This record gives sequence, C-alpha cells and structure tokens, in this order.
Amino acid sequence: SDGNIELTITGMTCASCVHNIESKLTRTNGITYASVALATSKALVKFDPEIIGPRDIIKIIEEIGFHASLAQRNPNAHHLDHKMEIKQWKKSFLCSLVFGIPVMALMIYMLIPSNEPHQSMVLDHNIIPGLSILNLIFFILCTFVQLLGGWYFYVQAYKSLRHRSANMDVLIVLATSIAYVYSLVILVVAVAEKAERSPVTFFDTPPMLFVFIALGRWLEHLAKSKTSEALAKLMSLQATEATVVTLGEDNLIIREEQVPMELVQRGDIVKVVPGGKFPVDGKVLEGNTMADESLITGEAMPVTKKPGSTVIAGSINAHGSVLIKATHVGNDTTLAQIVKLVEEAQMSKAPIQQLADRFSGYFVPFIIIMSTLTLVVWIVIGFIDFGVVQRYFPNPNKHISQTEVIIRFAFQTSITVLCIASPSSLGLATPTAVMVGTGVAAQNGILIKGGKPLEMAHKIKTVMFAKTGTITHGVPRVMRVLLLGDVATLPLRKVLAVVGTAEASSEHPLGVAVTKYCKEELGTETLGYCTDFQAVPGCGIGCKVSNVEGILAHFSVLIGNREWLRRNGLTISSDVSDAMTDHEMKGQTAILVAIDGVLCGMIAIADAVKQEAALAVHTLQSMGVDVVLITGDNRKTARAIATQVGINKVFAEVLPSHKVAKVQELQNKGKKVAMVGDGVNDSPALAQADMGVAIGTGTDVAIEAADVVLIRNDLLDVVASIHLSKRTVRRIRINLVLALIYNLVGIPIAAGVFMPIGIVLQPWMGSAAMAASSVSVVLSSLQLKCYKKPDLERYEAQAHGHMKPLTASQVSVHIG
Ligand SMILES: Nc1ncnc2c1ncn2[C@@H]1O[C@H](COP(=O)(O)OP(=O)(O)NP(=O)(O)O)[C@@H](O)[C@H]1O
Repeated sequence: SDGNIELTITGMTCASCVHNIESKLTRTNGITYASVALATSKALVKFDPEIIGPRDIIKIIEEIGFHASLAQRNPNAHHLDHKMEIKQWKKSFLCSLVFGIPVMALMIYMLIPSNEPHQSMVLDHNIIPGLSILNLIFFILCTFVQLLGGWYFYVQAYKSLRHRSANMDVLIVLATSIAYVYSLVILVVAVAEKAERSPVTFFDTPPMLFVFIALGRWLEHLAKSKTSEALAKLMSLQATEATVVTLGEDNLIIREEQVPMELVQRGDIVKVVPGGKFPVDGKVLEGNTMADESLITGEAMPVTKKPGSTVIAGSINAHGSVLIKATHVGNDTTLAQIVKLVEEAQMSKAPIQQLADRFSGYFVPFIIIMSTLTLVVWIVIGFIDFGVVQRYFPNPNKHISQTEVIIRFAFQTSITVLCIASPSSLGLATPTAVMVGTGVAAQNGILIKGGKPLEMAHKIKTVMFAKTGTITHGVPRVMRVLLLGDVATLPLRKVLAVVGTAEASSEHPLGVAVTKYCKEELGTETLGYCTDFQAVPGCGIGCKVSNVEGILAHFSVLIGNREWLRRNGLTISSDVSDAMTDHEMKGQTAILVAIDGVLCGMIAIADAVKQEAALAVHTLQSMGVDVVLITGDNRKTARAIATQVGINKVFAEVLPSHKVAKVQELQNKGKKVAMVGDGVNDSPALAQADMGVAIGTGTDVAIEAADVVLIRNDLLDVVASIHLSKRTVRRIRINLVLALIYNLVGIPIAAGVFMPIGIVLQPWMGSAAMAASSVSVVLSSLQLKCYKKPDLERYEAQAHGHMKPLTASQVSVHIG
C-alpha cells in the first residue's frame, strides 16, 4: 500500500556500481528503501507515491549512467541467461589470444637460452641505439592490442568517470595506461640519449593482462550463468502455448485452437495429451493420469491426478489426455509466484550482504590509493635509503643504473598491486552463494523467500510448532460418540443430524470433518436451516437450527471448549469432565455436545500425528534448537500429543485471538524464535514470529507474513531448511574469508613485501591471480549444488539409539 516497484536495470557489471545506486537513491528524498541485485540485473525500491513517480526514480538511474525500465511480467529470458556477455567475452578473449600467442612465443624464447644457439641469441640485436628490435615488436603489439582490445575497458572507465563512481575495470584501465606511458617514456629517453642497451620495459604486461582478464571474465560469467540454473529452468519451464477446445454438451469435441498465454483467460478448457505439459493451473475435469513435480516441488513419486483433483502448470502428463478448467492463468500460475519468490529472494539483502556492499563500494578507491602509496614508498626508499635495496639488488650494470632499475621496480610493484585486486570477487562472493542456496532449496521444494532468513536461521535457538496442520495431518476424523443426556427425546441419529447441520456453516477443519462424518453415517446430504450463528475464536460455536424434520424423516446448540460452557453458565459435572480425560490422555482432541443448555454428550475428533514428527523434532532439538508446541486446545490434549513427539514445553488454551503473546514471551529473553505455521490460518503469528515457515502450502506459496515456504507438507523440510541455511551461511562466510585473505595477501605480495625473501610476482601474474580468485569464489558457491536431500532413514541413522523418553509428568506447559 505504498507503491513499491520492481525495476529492471541494464549495464550492471560491478558491485561498486550497485553500491552507488543504493547510496544515491537513498540520498535522494522520497525513497525509504532501495536495494539492487547485480547478479539478477534488477532493482526494487519502495517510494512515496504522490510526491514522486517512477519516472523520477528512473531518470535518477539514467543520470547515474545506466538504462532502467519497469520490469515486465513474462519476458525475462535474455536478462538472466547471460549468453550475450559470455559470447562477447569469448570474442574479446580470442581477440586477445591472437596477440598473446606471440607474447607466449617471445617469452619462452627469451627466458630459456638454447643449448647450441645458432648466432648467440641475436633476437635482441639492437638497431637504433636504445631501441631493440624486440622492444619495437613489443611496442607494435602493445600499441595495436591497446587500441583494439582496450577500447571496451577505456569506454567503461570513461562512462564510469562521467559520474562520481569508479567501477572495477577502471583500475585495469589505469594499470594498462600507466604501464603504456611509462614504457613509452623510458623508450623515448633511451632513444634520445641513444642509450647503447635497450631497457626492459612493461610492454610485456598489457597483452598478457588482457588475455588473462578476458579469460577470467569469461570463466566467471560462465560460472555465474551456471549459478542461475534453478531459476533459469523454472523461468523457461512454463509453456508459451496451450491447446484450448470447445465442449458441446458432455465434454465432447467441437473445435480446437492453439493459443498463447497472453490470450487465454480464466475458466478456459485446456487439453493436454500424453507426455504433454500443463500450461495453466486449474481443476481436473475428467481423465485419469499421472503427473510429476520433480522440477517444481522436487518430489520423487509421480503424483497421481484424477477427475476433480488439482494440477500445476509445468508438470508433464504421463497417461492419456486430460481436460482442465483454467483457474490461475499467467501470473496467477503457481510457477509464476514461485519464480517471483525465487527472484525477489535475492533482493532482501543480509546484514553481511550490505556490509560486503559497503566494503566493495569503497574498495576500488582504496585499491588505487594503496597502489599510489606503494609507488611512493618504493620510490622514496630507493631515492633515500639505497642500502636496503642493494642488500638484495647488488648487480652492477653500467647499461642500466640503480636509479633507473629502482624506479622501474617501483612502477612494476604499483602496477601489480592494483592488477592483483579482485573487487569483483568480493562483490560477488555473497550474492552468488545466496542465489545458489536459494536455487538448491527451491529444487528441493523449499522456498526460502528473502535472503534474510538464510543468515537469520543461523541464529535460531527455538522453534514454535503448531499442532493442527503441522504436527497433525490436518484431517481430523471422528473416533466415537458419547451420549450422556436423554435418549427418548434425543435419539442418537437426531442429535448427530442437528449438530451436523448446525455446524455446517463452520469452516474449521474439525467442523468440516464432523459434517462429512455425519452426512456419510446418516446418508442424508441435505441439512436444515441455521440462524443466530456466531464463532468466537478458540472457544467454540453455537447457533439455532430449524427445519430439523428435514433429516428426521429418515434447538439452540452450543459446541465448544469448557470455557464456552462455564462462560455461558453451563455447569460441567465431574463425571463428564472425567469422561473425556481418557480421550485427551491419548492425544486426541475431543469436543462436547450441548443443545438448548443440555449437555447431551461428547464427540472425539482427532487426527493422528505425522509419523515423521518424532524423528524431525528429535533431530531439531539435537541440532541445538529448542522446540515448543503452540495450540489452542485443552491442556491435557497438548500434554498427551507432546508425548508422541517429546516437547519439553507447550502453550495450550492459547486462543487464536491473541495467538502471539507467547511469541513475545519467548522473544523477550532475546533468544531467536522460529514458528512453523499454516499460512492464511495464522499469518499474523508468522509475521510477528521472526522465522515463520509455512508448512503444506502447496500451490499457495503466495504468503506474505511467512519468510520461508515449504511447498510440500513434509516436516523434515523444516530441519532440512535450517541445515541448508547453516551450510549456505557458512559458505557465504567462507567466500568472504577467501575474497578477503586473497586481497590482504595479494596487496602485500604484489607490493613486493616478501620480495626480499625471493618471492616477487611480475604484473600479469597479478591479473592471473585476480581471475583465479574471481572464478574460485564462484566455484566454491557452485559446490553448494552438490547437495543431496537427506531421506527418512538417513535422519534416524544418526539419531538411532537415543530417543530420549519422557512421561507427561516431566513436561511443561504455559504459565498463567
Ligand atoms: N468447529 C468447532 N466446533 C466446536 N468447537 C470448536 C470448533 N472449532 C474450534 N473449536 C473450539 O475452539 C478451539 C480452537 O481450536 P484450534 O485453535 O483450531 O486448535 P489448533 O490445533 O491449535 N488449530 P490452530 O488454531 O490452526 O493452531 C477448539 O479446541 C475447540 O475447543
């Protein structure tokens, strides 16, 4: 309700660029939140609508120097495929190689002298005093490769400098330009005084630098493209066309037309042939078949589909042809919001994420400053204290004096110090790891929306389990009926009929369960009238039913918890109070019966706990996370059900009205808490809950409060989600550690600090190391793809042998 927009940005190539984007867009008034993702080439901003419109924000973006636009809905193919830039990097790298090959050849020639040289290594035979032929060929290669290849980098530095920010390639432009100019001036002085010996100059480095930098950019963009495999597949999995037909009377054949997605609308009939795709989600009309959700929910067993079931737009048909009534078309499709969630996931930046953005923003300036300081220190120490340098540079060469070799060494060190920095590595260390973690999670059915839960799941120390829909399957079934009051005027069939018709309006899962049970065990699907209906959350229901004779041919009812009776002046006798205690002791919820103030009997309505709950909870508490069950049912029922799962503390008689006070009660101590809710049923609790994962929200991942979604109703998804977040955040930390230690070792090592020992790297080695690090970080992130979703037996394999027992006595409940 604040006009937030998802914006598409082009030209993003450096992390410092996006840092500039956030910095200034926050600098501009009227913007409260501004985040940009470099990897996905997109930007999302929340802005005040009336004062400023999207035109103004976009225009701010172009005056930055980048081309933006409102993100489209379907078309997002060429933005994420990365094909174009990897192809032009192929082009540039090959254009650099066709000149590096001569550099390779001359380097190998000049390094190793032959055993029996033909003419005593005449390759360096000078022609013009001070200008060796080798130096001249170096000059021509360097000049031509500069002019042609470095055009791209020069233009990038030019456009970057047109504004305040300096991107990554600018420092490479400085490296090459400084090498060029200093080599040129040394050559000019050599040819001016007509020096006998041509000097050694940095014409070797520009083409080697270009070859290795192009190779590194190619490799790292290829790896980045491999990062988006999951999102790319999900995006290019939706069918762009569908078979729409017309039905005469009995779903017969009238006519068929082939239609694209933009034209089809809701309610249309779509035919999918065997082996076909599902282009639109909808309701199954007729035709038994099977479907597979491997690419969507990451499940294994091919899900069966029958007339009246649901479908997913993207599953492959297996048997026969089936007709579907369109219910969600285009953006409505489940895959649409799945991919939307995945792509926005890399928009909610983590604390470490924004720290990395900050550092990378002020990194290239830091690198250039450090390079200049290194140059200054080397030149001054040479010009003043020559004893230290001569301690390891004693070679007396009348051809080249110490005053010149020292300056040359200083320039080499300053070139290699900024040629070894990898701003790209630091910038893309975290975002790519986040992208790969989210992709693997989605491939397993886990939709970890937002990047915040990735790290915020690291610090979780308590998990709040809901009872209905999470611990239980959510399909309660009626066990047995108890009769307490009169029988003559209250025959069993009549009382069940009247109660069922009364609670027909109810939408509580147990209410619908009892409706179906009564209808099936009476055979009378019809029901009477209802008047004066109310539903107090967490207490019960009650209403007035008329037309009782409708089913009797074959009445103010009160149904709810004990609090409803005591509040309504309905005494609960000890005999009945103890009557249901037997049920509650077996972890099965029970509901009493009261009509016109007469407690006729009681009804036992319960659902078996998920068999996997015990293993999942034992693993979760062994992993080092507290577990607590939240429920609104009777305290005895919570006590019994916790036994089947072994929960130390629970919160029973927690009516949905508050349903959150206990969240704060657990939060106030500061320990992080996560809840595993249902979604729409208790969305506010998840919203307040720090890490609220929705369980079983298949085909309805459109949940706002929950920051994590499990497309499949499998409790083990929760433990898998926490464990996957653990490893993904560990990988983010590892990537940051690598991208840092690389820089803090390269800058000294490239600064020649350890040269006295005898380890000094000549310039192009710096570019090689830059490429190596910038690709190694991405490979480390890609390693996350090698994740195997642990299966049932796997968890108890490590948990087997220690299922710590506990009786109801050693179990806690809510206080007050
Ligand atoms: N349809 C109903 N008829 C009679 N009583 C009901 C009905 N629905 C709820 N109640 C009463 O209100 C209480 C609320 O139950 P409920 O809050 O759904 O427990 P839960 O297992 O924690 N499910 P949830 O609210 O999703 O966490 C029930 O225990 C009953 O005592």
